[PDB]
Amino acid sequence: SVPSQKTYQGSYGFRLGFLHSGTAKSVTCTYSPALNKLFCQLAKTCPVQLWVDSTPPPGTRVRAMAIYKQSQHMTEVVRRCPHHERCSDSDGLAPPQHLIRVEGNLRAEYLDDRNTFRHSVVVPSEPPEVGSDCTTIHYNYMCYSSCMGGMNRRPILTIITLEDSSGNLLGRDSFEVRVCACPGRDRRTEEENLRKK
Ligand SMILES: CNCc1ccc2c(c1)c1ccc(Br)cc1n2CC(F)(F)F
Ligand SMILES: [Zn+2]
Repeated sequence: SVPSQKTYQGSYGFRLGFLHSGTAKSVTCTYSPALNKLFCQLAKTCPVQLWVDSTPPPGTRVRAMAIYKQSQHMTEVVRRCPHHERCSDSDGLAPPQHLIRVEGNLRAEYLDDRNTFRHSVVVPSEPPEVGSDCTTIHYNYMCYSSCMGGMNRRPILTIITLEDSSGNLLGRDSFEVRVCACPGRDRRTEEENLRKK
């Protein structure tokens, strides 16, 4: 009923990385290591780095899925709100109900799980470009955390899984997400609250 969120590096040493984008009022995506939390504007590019210590086999894939963070909501499928699922903003590949999209990857596949009804987006895993030490996937979040009838102010986590060609688990990592109008201010506010507590 609930996908695992346990961090698991696995045989290949899989883990995520994030850029250091700062907290200026104009920032569109920013990651807080102290909160393990990404703050981003609606439908803006969120770069997520994929790091491994050793090379996984051909056919390895990378899946992203959102779940509610609070235990009393974990069994509810995270989906776009009644407004955004109808707003005709599809990219030609993502179903309009899906919160998480991958940008700029024609091999992205979108799954509606036939048993759990949860949504996810999966891409073939690829090595870095020549000159780079990690692979970057660009995600978009297609509703605000506040959207009524959707996330409705409830915090979510994104779970990133490294999978073999059958979908078996090779590695797992995760981070909280807030989709909001002013990620820089909200990151500063939440980090201050953490320090005060
Ligand atoms: C030192 N490691 C460089 C590196 C980084 C990331 C790498 C790879 C190598 C690599 C090699 C083959 C395949 Br298939 C995917 C690969 N990825 C992406 C991910 F998601 F698996 F991490
Ligand atoms: Zn919405």
